Amino acid sequence: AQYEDGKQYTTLEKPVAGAPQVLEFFSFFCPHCYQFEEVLHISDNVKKKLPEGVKMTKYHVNFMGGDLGKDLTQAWAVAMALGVEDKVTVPLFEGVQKTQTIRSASDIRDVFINAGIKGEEYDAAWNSFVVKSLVAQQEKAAADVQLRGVPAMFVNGKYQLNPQGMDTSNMDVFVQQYADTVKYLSEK
Repeated sequence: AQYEDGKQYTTLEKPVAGAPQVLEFFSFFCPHCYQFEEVLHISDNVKKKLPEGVKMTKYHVNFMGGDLGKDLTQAWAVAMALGVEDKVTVPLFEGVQKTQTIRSASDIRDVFINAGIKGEEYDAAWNSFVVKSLVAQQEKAAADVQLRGVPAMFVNGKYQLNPQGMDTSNMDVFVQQYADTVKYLSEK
């Protein structure tokens, strides 16, 4: 076939029921994740090729960057709760990987403040049990799929994207192959 298990995707021997339709995992410490966001715009290009009525989910993971990694998972929960993902994603990536000005929870907080979220609002969310359960959700979704590497994308809790098996000579061609694979898998 043109799309083959073990080529553009792998199949979970242990499928996950009730999973989000398109589920992406990343870390702000993850160098390919940086590229996926700023250079390739993977999520947005996948979105453009999916029907509508398909929900897309993106979760942060703990297994990179130790204590700061977990702070970032909680901050990402704050971003989801407040709906400000599109305002903090780029400065969090750049603060961790480019300027390396993110070294503490307070530095993460600074990114949100500079993006216009108010102190009161950030701190209230940070300490809320809505954000606690949102952290729990990120952890459980990753746990369900044996996750030891990012970036990762899972379609309907049964297929995992395999970008290693796509041409990388041309960044644009890579992105479309990836997005077209997600679409194929979603129609499966």
